[PDB]
Amino acid sequence: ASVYAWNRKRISNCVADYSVLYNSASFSTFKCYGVSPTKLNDLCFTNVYA
Amino acid sequence: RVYSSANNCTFEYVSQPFLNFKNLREFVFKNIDG
Ligand SMILES: *[C@@H]1O[C@H](CO)[C@@H](O)[C@H](O)[C@H]1NC(C)=O
Repeated sequence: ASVYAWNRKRISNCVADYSVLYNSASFSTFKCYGVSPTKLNDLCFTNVYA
Repeated sequence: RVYSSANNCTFEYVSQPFLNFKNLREFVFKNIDG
């Protein structure tokens, strides 16, 4: 989507594997604010907004 | 014909079907801790 009309997808009722994203070399920026990437694969959240 | 609109969904779950009078179906529904 365009930045003015950015798409929001609500991710729920599944298991989120964050190590797949973190270990990819295809991303230039993977900056996490407020949480660390190492403990993302352990913690649990109500919903994920993409 | 049971509804006219569906705006904001938070949860969807599709499962296997649960189902003289021949059948007796007992159900208990509880709302505990969400
Ligand atoms: C719920 O739906 C209305 C319109 O259908 C929308 O304006 C509102 O932002 C929605 N709220 C949430 C939390 O999705």
